[PDB]
Amino acid sequence: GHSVRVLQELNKQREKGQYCDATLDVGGLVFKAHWSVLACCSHFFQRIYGGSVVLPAGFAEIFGLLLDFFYTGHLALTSGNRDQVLLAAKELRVPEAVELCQSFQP
Amino acid sequence: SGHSVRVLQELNKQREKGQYCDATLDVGGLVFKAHWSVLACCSHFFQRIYGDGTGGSVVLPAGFAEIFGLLLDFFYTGHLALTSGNRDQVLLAAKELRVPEAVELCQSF
Repeated sequence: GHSVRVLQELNKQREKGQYCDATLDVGGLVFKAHWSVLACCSHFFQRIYGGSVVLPAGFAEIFGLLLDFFYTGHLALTSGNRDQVLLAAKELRVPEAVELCQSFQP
Repeated sequence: SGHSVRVLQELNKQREKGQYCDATLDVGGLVFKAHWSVLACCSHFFQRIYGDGTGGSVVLPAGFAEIFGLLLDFFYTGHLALTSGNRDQVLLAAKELRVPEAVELCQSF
């Protein structure tokens, strides 16, 4: 379980903003994260990497879910947020997330 | 396996190409690219270097060069190629670099 422990330590790290070279502003919510983790699950983040990134405010409601998924592998889906998460996952080029939303069975 | 396995393998792949790596480890001449975030999870020695100032490149003494890659492979994979011929130069480096999990194995065998 070495990799499980490392990722939850990374997750704990970003909650505290530690070692986080990436700060994301969506709506009015600011999020700390690691570019390296973001690049693992998102083609959009891979592409805009080259300080401070602003994302569409219409994602604020579900951005935390999307990010938790990156650090934990669990996308907090619901019949009520499914279409929102899907739209955000497509735009942010998060392959695994689109698959999860499309296959989602309430 | 699982989600964490896949993410760490990607970060491993990343550093093996110097992508999204914010750390440069210069050990006696051979450099290793890595992620501070991951370095911090396994050793407080790296936590201190990161905070207690060190500009950019981290310069360690050439003594580890030999085994360093192994110790670093362990960070990104959870497995240290503990050979009967390195078991000692690996353990000494683990205690030196302050990597608790690494020493434990060196001892186990």
